[PDB]
Amino acid sequence: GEIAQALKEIAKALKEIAWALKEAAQALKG
Amino acid sequence: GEIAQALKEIAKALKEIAWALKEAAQALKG
Amino acid sequence: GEIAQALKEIAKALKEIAWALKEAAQALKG
Amino acid sequence: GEIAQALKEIAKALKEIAWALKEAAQALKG
Amino acid sequence: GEIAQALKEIAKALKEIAWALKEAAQALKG
Amino acid sequence: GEIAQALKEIAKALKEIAWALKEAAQALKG
Amino acid sequence: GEIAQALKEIAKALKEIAWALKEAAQALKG
Amino acid sequence: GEIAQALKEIAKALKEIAWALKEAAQALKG
Repeated sequence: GEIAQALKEIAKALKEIAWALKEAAQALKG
Repeated sequence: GEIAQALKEIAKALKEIAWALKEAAQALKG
Repeated sequence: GEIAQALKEIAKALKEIAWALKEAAQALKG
Repeated sequence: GEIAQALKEIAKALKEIAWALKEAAQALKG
Repeated sequence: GEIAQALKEIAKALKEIAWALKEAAQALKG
Repeated sequence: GEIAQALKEIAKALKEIAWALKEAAQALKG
Repeated sequence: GEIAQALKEIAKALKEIAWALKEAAQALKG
Repeated sequence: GEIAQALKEIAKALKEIAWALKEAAQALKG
């Protein structure tokens, strides 16, 4: 369904936030 | 539908947050 | 509809968070 | 309606988060 | 209604996040 | 009801995020 | 119910974000 | 159900955000 589809797109975007934070953590290690 | 499209707009906005955090990560790199 | 309208206002606010984070990233570059 | 009005209150709160992050960005500027 | 009530409690908690970020911004000014 | 109670649990978790950010603000103060 | 169950899992994940931020605050104290 | 499963995917994504913030906390530790 389209509402479940759209909530799965929200989950994917949250995972992109997680990956960006991981990239931030690597920059702080530097 | 209207509600699924609005949820998809929320996902896109979350992706824009991820891109902004990547810009932050890059700024820390130096 | 008013619920879709309100979810689109949530998306707009999330984009304002993204823009604030971009401004933060520019400050870290400094 | 009650639920749309509550979702609009959530959007306003997210905007307050954006303003707070702008204050953070300004504090980093110096 | 109880669902609108609970969404207004979510808005209040988001405002508490905003206030904490403002306190963070003041600490960075220091 | 079950759903309102779960939304209230989400609000409480967001408040715990606010408290953690206050701890971060205090750590920056020195 | 499964939707209330899933919203309680979202609350638990938000508490894990709070705990991670507390760990961050301890690192800034250092 | 589809919607509960999508909400559970959102919880998992939030947990990935928590793990990324823990990586950030560790990077600050030194």
